[PDB]
Amino acid sequence: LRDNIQGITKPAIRRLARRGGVKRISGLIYEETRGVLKVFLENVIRDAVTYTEHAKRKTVTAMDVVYALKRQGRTLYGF
Amino acid sequence: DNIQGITKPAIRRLARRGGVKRISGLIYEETRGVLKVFLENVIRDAVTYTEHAKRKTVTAMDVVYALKRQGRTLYGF
Amino acid sequence: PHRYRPGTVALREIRRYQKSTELLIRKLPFQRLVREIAQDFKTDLRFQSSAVMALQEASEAYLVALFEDTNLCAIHAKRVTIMPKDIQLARRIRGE
Amino acid sequence: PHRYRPGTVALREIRRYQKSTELLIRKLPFQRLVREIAQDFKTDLRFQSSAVMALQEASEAYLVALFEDTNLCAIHAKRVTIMPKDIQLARRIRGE
Amino acid sequence: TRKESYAIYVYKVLKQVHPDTGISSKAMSIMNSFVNDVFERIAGEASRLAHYNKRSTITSREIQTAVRLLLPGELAKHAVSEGTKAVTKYT
DNA sequence: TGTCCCCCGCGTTTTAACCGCCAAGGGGATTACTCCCTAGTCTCCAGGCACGTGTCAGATATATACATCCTGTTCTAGAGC
DNA sequence: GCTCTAGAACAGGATGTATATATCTGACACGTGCCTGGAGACTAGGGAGTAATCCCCTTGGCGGTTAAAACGCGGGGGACAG
Repeated sequence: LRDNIQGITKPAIRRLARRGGVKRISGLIYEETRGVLKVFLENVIRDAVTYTEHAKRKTVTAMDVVYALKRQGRTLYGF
Repeated sequence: DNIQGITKPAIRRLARRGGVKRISGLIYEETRGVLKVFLENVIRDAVTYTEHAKRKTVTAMDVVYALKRQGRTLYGF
Repeated sequence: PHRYRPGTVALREIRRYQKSTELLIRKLPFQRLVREIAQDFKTDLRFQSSAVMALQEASEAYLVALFEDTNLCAIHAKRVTIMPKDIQLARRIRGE
Repeated sequence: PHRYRPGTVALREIRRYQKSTELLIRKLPFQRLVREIAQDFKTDLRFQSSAVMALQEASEAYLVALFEDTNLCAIHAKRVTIMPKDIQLARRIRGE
Repeated sequence: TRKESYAIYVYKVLKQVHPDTGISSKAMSIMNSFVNDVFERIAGEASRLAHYNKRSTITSREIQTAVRLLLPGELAKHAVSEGTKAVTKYT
């Protein structure tokens, strides 16, 4: 399945901005944050799939994902 | 008194290297303060590194490790 | 047709989504987007539920922090509405 | 006498300080500042010359990058001058 | 104690790439620091990869994954190509 | 500072997400067993580290040429008598 | 129709960066004098590979229901500037 960048809906972006304390949200920022979320996701996902392919592993586990997040200096607690 | 030892033309040249056309008059003190904070952090790390080695002089080598452990690695030393 | 001010409900939603820790992006679209992104790297790749969960938590946290930084850029520029130039400036400051 | 417009001398200084890698910060004031900072942590502490050089290079590069981010924020705010609020915003985004 | 240096190695690499281009002592130190920093980063990533799946050894695949994790894009692809060509020439 | 375009707030629909249960087939974990490849040690020799030194790439510098800024000036257009 | 004010563009002079040697100390790198460190080769048993289930768990399939997203709509807000 392709064209899934539209899955991150505009109200979901608005909720993310409200959590960030944003009062006024432009209509042109939704494409930009979809782009940056996509870029961050390709970075983390490519690190995760390199971790997965290193260990003869075919399904991506939660451990590798958080290890990738930590090696990009964005360590995630709770997994 | 050595905090003011660095000069306003030195800060101007530093901003020129950073591609800044003009500098406001009240940013010199702020730049001096943030430079003092950065130097305090790096010097604290280097002091801990020097004290760990039972040494009384801060060599260049543990300084570049102190900078590199802060995500600011230095080359040439 | 009682109508609230355009900017009071914004602050109310800010308070509601800052107090609460419930996730904002729905799990299914994020999972589908993750599979779409990963299908270009490894063919027929499987994602466990906790992996997608952790990826979602990290992605929402990164987006939230970037949104605070862009909002701070907006107030720094004597502005309220965020614009993609704020996102570009925030990304380039951290060198992303 | 000859008069130059405000900015062309600034641009010339930018160019001449970006082509060359000379030491902008003088050796003695930076060395004295380093000794003053280090004297509060450890008394009778020495600094070899290459250590002072390395610390000065790291500090100058860090301050140049901070000034680049400060100018970037100033242009984002449609401003030519760089204000302490710009440095504060750049450090806050950079988490310093 | 004595300190290792990669002066001759970087020198011969440069002469293989540019046979008529010199290099200064400060640039030699910069290159040394760069190669040592990349070596430490790749070795740490490979050690983390080995510890990740309870492996006590570091093989060519560990360095391969470390390079793919650290080096981005076409730089990573060319690094894997050069490493694979070196291993195939060894065998 | 005025304003006309841009974003926000209820209304409506619809639209897909969350949920409840189950087949089900590819995939992570470890036990029995084996293997070839890896730590350690004996000897040493060709790659490698440290001191001497010729000089040519680079650094500092005067003088002189091409390039841009500027002030002087000549000319032509247009208002006044 | 005659007299005269003022804007406009090259003309030469001033100044700036830049090439061209002039030269000069200065360390680049070969030569050499060693030199320490892994190359060659047993010794062998510990980690990795192969399998061998094994399960397990994540993908997909029946929908049901409903919170939420997309659709314009309306008036207020305010972003981009002179």
